[PDB]
Amino acid sequence: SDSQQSIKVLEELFQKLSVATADNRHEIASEVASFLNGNIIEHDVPEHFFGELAKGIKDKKTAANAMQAVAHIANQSNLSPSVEPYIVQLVPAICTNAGNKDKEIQSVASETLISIVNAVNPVAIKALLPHLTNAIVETNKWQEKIAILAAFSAMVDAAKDQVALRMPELIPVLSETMWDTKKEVKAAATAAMTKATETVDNKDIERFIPSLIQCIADPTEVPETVHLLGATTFVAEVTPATLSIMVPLLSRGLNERETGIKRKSAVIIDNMCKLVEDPQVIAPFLGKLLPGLKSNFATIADPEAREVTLRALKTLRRVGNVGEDDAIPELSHAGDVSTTLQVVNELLKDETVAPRFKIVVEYIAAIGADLIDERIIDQQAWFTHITPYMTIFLHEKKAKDILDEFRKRAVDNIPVGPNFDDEEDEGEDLCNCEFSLAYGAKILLNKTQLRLKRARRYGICGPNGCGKSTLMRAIANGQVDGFPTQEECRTVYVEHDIDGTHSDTSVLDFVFESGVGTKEAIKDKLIEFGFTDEMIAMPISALSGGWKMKLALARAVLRNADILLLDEPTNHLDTVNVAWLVNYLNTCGITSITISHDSVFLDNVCEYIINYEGLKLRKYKGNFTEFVKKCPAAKAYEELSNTDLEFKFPEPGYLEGVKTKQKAIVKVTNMEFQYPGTSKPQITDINFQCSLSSRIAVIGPNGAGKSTLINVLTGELLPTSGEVYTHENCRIAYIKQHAFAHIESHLDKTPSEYIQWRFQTGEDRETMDRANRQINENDAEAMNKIFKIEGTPRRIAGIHSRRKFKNTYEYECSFLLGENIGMKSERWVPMMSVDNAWIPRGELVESHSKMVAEVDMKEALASGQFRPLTRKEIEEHCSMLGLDPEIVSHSRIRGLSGGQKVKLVLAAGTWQRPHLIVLDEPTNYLDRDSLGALSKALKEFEGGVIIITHSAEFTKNLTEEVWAVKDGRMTP
Amino acid sequence: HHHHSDSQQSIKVLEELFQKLSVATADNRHEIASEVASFLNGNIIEHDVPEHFFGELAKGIKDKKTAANAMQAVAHIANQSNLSPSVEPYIVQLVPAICTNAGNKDKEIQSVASETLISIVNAVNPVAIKALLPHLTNAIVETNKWQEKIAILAAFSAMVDAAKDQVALRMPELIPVLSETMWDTKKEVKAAATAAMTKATETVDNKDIERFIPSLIQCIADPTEVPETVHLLGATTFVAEVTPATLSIMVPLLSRGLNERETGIKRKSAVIIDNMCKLVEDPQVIAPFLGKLLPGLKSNFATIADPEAREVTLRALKTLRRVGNVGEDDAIPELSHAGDVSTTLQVVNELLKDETVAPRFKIVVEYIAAIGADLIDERIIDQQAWFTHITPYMTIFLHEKKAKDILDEFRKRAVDNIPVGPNFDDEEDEGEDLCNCEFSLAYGAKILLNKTQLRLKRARRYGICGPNGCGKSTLMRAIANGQVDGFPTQEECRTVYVEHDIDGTHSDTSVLDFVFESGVGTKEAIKDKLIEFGFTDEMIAMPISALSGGWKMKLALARAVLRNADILLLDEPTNHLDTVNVAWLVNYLNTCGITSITISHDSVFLDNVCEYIINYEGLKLRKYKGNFTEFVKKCPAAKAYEELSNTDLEFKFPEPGYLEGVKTKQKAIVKVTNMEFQYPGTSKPQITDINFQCSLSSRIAVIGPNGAGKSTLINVLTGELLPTSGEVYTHENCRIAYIKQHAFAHIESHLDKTPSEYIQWRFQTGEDRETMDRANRQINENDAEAMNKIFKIEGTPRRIAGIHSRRKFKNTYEYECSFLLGENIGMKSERWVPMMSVDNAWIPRGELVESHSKMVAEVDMKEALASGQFRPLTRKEIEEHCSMLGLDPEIVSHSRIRGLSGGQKVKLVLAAGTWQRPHLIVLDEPTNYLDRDSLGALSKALKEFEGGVIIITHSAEFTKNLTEEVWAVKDGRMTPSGHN
Ligand SMILES: Nc1ncnc2c1ncn2[C@@H]1O[C@H](COP(=O)(O)OP(=O)(O)O)[C@@H](O)[C@H]1O
Ligand SMILES: Nc1ncnc2c1ncn2[C@@H]1O[C@H](COP(=O)(O)OP(=O)(O)O)[C@@H](O)[C@H]1O
Repeated sequence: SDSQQSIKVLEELFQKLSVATADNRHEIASEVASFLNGNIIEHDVPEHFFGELAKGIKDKKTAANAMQAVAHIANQSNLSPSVEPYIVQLVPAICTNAGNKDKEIQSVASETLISIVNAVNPVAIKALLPHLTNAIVETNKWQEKIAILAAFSAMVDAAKDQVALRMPELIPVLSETMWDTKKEVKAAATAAMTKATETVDNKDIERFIPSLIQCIADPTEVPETVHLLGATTFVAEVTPATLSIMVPLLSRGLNERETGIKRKSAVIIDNMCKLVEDPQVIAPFLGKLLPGLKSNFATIADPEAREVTLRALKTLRRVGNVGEDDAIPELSHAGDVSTTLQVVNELLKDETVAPRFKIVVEYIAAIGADLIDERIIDQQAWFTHITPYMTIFLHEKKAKDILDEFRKRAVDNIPVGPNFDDEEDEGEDLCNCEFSLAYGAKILLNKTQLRLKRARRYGICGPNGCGKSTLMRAIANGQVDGFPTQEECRTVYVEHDIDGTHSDTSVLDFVFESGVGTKEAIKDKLIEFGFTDEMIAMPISALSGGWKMKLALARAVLRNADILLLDEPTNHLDTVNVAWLVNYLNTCGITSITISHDSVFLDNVCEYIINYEGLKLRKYKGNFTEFVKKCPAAKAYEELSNTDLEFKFPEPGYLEGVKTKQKAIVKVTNMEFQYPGTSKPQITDINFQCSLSSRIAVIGPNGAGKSTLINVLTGELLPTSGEVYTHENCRIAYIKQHAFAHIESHLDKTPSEYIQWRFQTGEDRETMDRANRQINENDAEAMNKIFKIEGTPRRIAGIHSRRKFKNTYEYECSFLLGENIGMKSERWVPMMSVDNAWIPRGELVESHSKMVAEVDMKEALASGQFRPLTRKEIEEHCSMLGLDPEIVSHSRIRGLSGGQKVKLVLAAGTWQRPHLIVLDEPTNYLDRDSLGALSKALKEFEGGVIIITHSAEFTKNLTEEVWAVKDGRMTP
Repeated sequence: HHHHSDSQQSIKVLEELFQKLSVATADNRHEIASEVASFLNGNIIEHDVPEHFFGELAKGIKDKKTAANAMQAVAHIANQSNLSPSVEPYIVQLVPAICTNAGNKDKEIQSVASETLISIVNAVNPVAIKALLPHLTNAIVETNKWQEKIAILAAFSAMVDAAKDQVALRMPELIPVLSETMWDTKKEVKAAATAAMTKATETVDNKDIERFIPSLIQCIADPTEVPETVHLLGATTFVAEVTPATLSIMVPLLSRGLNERETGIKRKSAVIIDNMCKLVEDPQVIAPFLGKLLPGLKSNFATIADPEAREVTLRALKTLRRVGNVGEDDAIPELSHAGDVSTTLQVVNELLKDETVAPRFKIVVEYIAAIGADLIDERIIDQQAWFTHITPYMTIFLHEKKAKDILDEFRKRAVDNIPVGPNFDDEEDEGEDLCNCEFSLAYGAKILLNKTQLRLKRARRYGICGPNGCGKSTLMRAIANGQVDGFPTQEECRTVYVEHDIDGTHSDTSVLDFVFESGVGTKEAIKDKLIEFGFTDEMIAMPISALSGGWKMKLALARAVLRNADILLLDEPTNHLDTVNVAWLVNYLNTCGITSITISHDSVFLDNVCEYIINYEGLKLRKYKGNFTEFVKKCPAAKAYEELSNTDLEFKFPEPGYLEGVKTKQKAIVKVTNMEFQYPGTSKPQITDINFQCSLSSRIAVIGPNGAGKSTLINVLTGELLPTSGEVYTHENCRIAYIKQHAFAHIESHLDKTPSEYIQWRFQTGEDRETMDRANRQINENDAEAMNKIFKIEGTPRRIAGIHSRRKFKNTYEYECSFLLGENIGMKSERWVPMMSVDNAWIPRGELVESHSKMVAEVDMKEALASGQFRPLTRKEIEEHCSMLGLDPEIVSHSRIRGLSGGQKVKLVLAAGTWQRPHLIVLDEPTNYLDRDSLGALSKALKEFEGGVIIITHSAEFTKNLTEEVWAVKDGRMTPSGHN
């Protein structure tokens, strides 16, 4: 009913929109946008509305209006998941409009495509990309190609990790476009190409990227570029993105004319492909290299070029895991949309999914498929991204039971990759053993192998109690079958030496007694290690944790060690000393084997990881983080990374005048909201109060009145009438699932930089200005927006102060008055203080976000409410939410679990220590596990709480007050 | 003069070596080229040049029969680590002829020429670019042979890597040349030109336009893409300062954009021009480009009807006039010619007017003029910097004293031509103004500042700088107490002089009550902030007398927040703060969102915090955009702020590493007996019957005029030349450091690196690349099919499969190699079969380095680790080592070498050279490139060096009371004299 009311409101607004002019177009699009993205319909979609919107887009007369509405609907912080799939479905029609002969329609279309690319869940890339690639390949309108190429570029910044995996399919498309006959298209294709390459993220070839781009544009530079690439010694993994940029150059290298080049190409091919850890990766590229190699291993005289070629060929076959007769293995279809769709259709066979929800099912499949390519398999991650789409037509419990099953089956398709290859790696082995290990009749390792390379740094991992320390002890004592003797390979178990030196003994005589050389030779090295004469002569009993470690490593050098064995080396060590230890290990030139619960340490030191898997040792090239990507079961160990527990929200900020948690800090009276254009208000005669003790639950089915009440409460919509009292400095944290899904656009940052990103302007960009298109950042000219004040045209000269205006802010603005408008003597003259005026935040942010921010910054400081974004403060804050300091300041979000991302997002949401936390349907995307932790945190929250939900089970023992909207009204 | 015997012997040796050279075949070519190179680059001639030799070389390069041989000699002579300034200008003088050969029909001659140009580019003093570049630009523009163009283009590319800073300043001249070349009909030339262009853009020192570089280059190739390309850059937010490199790439595009038909393109062009150019800080930077922007903008303003496009066009025109300092009637400001070679050339010729400079030295004067012109362009003005670069060329035809006296006058006169340069502008930057004052400052009747101005922006960070004692602290105190005329009252602009507050709190008062007694809010409110800040409940309740230095600083800032401070004032805030607390302060100041003014002797702290530098100049305050490092670029005099006392110039060399079996400083660690060296092809050995010893107490002076014998003796002593006969004993682990002027000048190729990175670069392979293998080309990095070098051992052709160990051999090293035996060499069945250990053989280092450097470095590395002599390149040790040589730790790991003064660069190079803690230091003519101040410090450091010292000098003055042992070569013989 209140839901059926929504359908009507959408009709009135759409009726006004179709009539809209270039003058009022943005005003109504905004209304449609703010209303459509809220909780307005109960388990269904405004089918008729989307139908009219679709139709309107295809008609000249309304193309601009309909599309401009989409751009507003598809803003960066408020696109509702209940709407998202229906917006993406319009991209095709919109691409066509990007090729229209009419300038206005063509421009709005181009604009709308960028808006959509920046608004969708980045993980849903597989539902959007095909529309853009299909379009640019099949169109003959050059302006359309340029608009789609621009949308490709915007996507690189919006979903970098997701795009990276699509590179092998995207690069050839951009390459082909670079050869378009239209010069403008050539120019645009080259630019998008340069943009797309930002996803390679490979230090080894980075500096040659512009040289590869040029080659795509002109083959004649291939020899020149091959000659230019020969020396690149690869270190970092060779990803799909690396190949889509390398192979085409090489392929043309092989089929070159001169023997030298053919040879060079092979070297590069060889050198690069051996670094391909997964066969599925090189699979789609094999066909562009193998033939060129076979043709060469049988057409070039010189026995040098041949040997090279063969080596490459052999590498390709090994790495490619090719089969007999040069047959490329059958690619896995775990990440194919076609596959995940079959799984979801199958799981929905006994559910009657109406026609209008089919598009959603496809979206779900698309998201599921992408999560598989990104190897995101934990339960919370899936609930975070797909559940919200499913409740569009299914009930939460059914959706969740079905979802959990969908992920289990989708995950099982993930192919089991092979193991490292003991043969190839570089260098004289320090040891190469086949052995078993038993500790007190207990088998720790059976018929396993251990090969260590000189100057290489290794880390040993495994489930707690698997025998990590015992193996190390074994290596230290030479109790591994086949291990070299101490004379052949000197091992030093750092800090684990036992002796009988008196606590009186001097540091000098302590080392001397070890029979490691003369006292002169000892002082020499100790000094070189940072020791002073005073320390060398002092009693060992006085050395600190840092100096004992340094002392031990100094002894290692004098002992001429070949392998340094360390066990929890960062224990009792402060940050400067850990940093010192990291630097020393990376530069001492000696092999080291480490066991540490500090993943950050392991990442900074290890080049390889030796993991316990059953009673076998399995090698993995890379640090701990790389290790985890290749071995999921590692995320369940006892490393600093895997540590996850429950959380607590911060204490709200101090408020003067509030002595009792029952005093109202927010009180609204006779409040009413009515969209301009609607027949009657969505909510009226509203009255309510909030306090630090509030425990309110906004219950009921989605509808016009319930959502609008929410939108006025959270600051999105400005009440059309009524009084709003807000205690100075009162802050509200609005928690939506949008932030939880969209954090996937920031996997490249540390939790800390993410929090800095969200509060860049001083306010939460995720929730502030949800009613505005905030895509305006490159608007040098959009700053010339004209404001109409007292009947005169004006431009903003400055913004000086701020003050509360109901449920938002107003800003004092100084102006420039427009004179002789339209004439050759037009000018904008600065006005006097007297003519300054207060202008609502909503009318300023789109064109002057920077000035608004500078002003918000001042007011925050002037009122003592500003919290600095220091690493220390962020770490402290994140600790309360269950995140570890080292991981927050040094680890990339990419390595966090769904649950950890939940903590990070809650931390980011509560960073300003709000007095009122408003949660928007938290059970819609959080599993029982996360719901539990959140429940406790909300019970203990020292500030007010307002939970919007349908789940009564979640509200019991948590809330006590109830808000329910009936016929545009309600009573607390 | 007086005829110099050993010196005349050198002329004779070169003649014999040239005779052998002109006869060499592609087989033995490299062997004698190497001989000519190692000899020519030594101290062989006393104040003159082997004139006839250079004439023969030039005549040989122009002759088909001998072009290959002669150019290959030039190639070996121009190696990356041993090209002598005595020869350098005569080598560059041969470039035009070498270019012509790069376009020769003959396959061999053309190839050798191409290779030689690269060698020369990589061998010259980067600072002498203006002497080499013109040869290359002129050659590529007048030649019609396409292979010659490809070779020169390759040379420009190598230039970018060998002298990046110097090339960046040359971009406005280079880019147009590369662009024309891209329009060459020949398809291989267009590709090569485009590649060179792509390489040149690397001189753009920022990322503002990275994603558009390939588009801009493509645009130059196809100007019809200008309109669309202009549409693409519209979205560029220029942040970094606009330099000559950025302008050279942007202006041609914008200039065409302005002349385009569509009003939309004329408008977009203006917008980009406006945004980019208001980031120009020196009008001389944009002056040569104004003529390509002003007329178009003027024409567009008169032609366009649309008011928006008109306003945009007019706005860009006003920015151009402001930033370009354009005068009346839109006159482009007079171009300073301070950096023109013709300007510095006129200066030196005038200073040399009473000196008779022979025709054969004309090329050197011109070379000296080029170098000076570049020092000025790079704003390198200190005395030591000029002595490092120029003195060595001057002593080719002048005595050291006369050279140094003229050189110092040359520098002063040249530097004096550097233009004034208007102050810097804050207005268009981002901030509301906290203040804007016109004032004077007097302290006890002493004038600190006279009629100057001070404008501070809200939320902006400033650093105050100026010579010691100029008044920085008084100004700050003045600001805090509102004693600067027109400064806002406390109510309008609250300032907090961090940690300089005075009150009467008991040492008993708790932290909470301390803050509370200041009347800054209730106790509840205060507790809320302190906790938010990081204070625990325990600390909030404890006595203030209990806080550490770090928490007092943190408390002080917290109190500033409770007082709602608009401006924070900090005076030497890093004092009494460990690195963790200093890092915390930096972070806080950068994120507190409040304006801050800092005074600090730690330029590194200023670089991490400041956005602007307010500098005391005379009795005026001058503002500069950027942090300290950027400040020093616009104000080079600022590199002498911690100079005032003679003590900051001193340094000490490290203690040589421990050696077993050496219990006295007289114990010989190096002993040579019956030693002789004779170049193959000469009529008689250069030195013979040589005997000598070196110990940790050696204090030797290798005296005498330059010559064949003296130079060869040194070349054997330092390891470059393997003795032809005689015995050499070297104590195990004995290390020698050879300090040559070459390293001091060539560091200008690493201005981008921090001192720490520079040192890591020099010892990347565990050995010093500046002095090791000076007799080898060693420029083989992309040596992949040259590792397929065939070694003839025991009459059988072999390839190296691996190198396994090292052992001492005379004055160098031998390496145990395993081989691949060649079978059916030539046939289709040819193969390289690995041999057994029994066939391994010891091969001298000199024969392996050019083709197997990586493998050799891996062996040297293992021997260093096994002998326990290895020194890890950790930040801590590198800092500890550089501090001994008088360099600050913070500067060594965080500051770019570009910001160091000439005297500081000297400490750094000395630091690099003695990094491995040698037992002997051999200095090659130190007085030739060091000024009085550096010499004094060096003399003291040598006197205290706990290892041996060997000084190759002509100065009896510098050795008096330093050395007592004497080595003087006479007729190929030398017997040590003096005492120890
Ligand atoms: N149109 C919609 N699109 C997406 N989710 C919706 C929609 N309508 C309701 N939901 C979600 O339905 C969830 C509750 O489902 P459930 O309790 O099973 O059904 P009901 O609320 O009718 O008892 C809530 O989390 C709510 O967010
Ligand atoms: N041919 C040369 N080229 C460059 N420098 C030279 C040459 N010959 C000598 N010098 C330099 O001359 C410098 C000063 O010598 P000086 O003392 O003036 O003359 P002399 O040593 O003959 O008494 C020495 O540092 C020496 O390195």
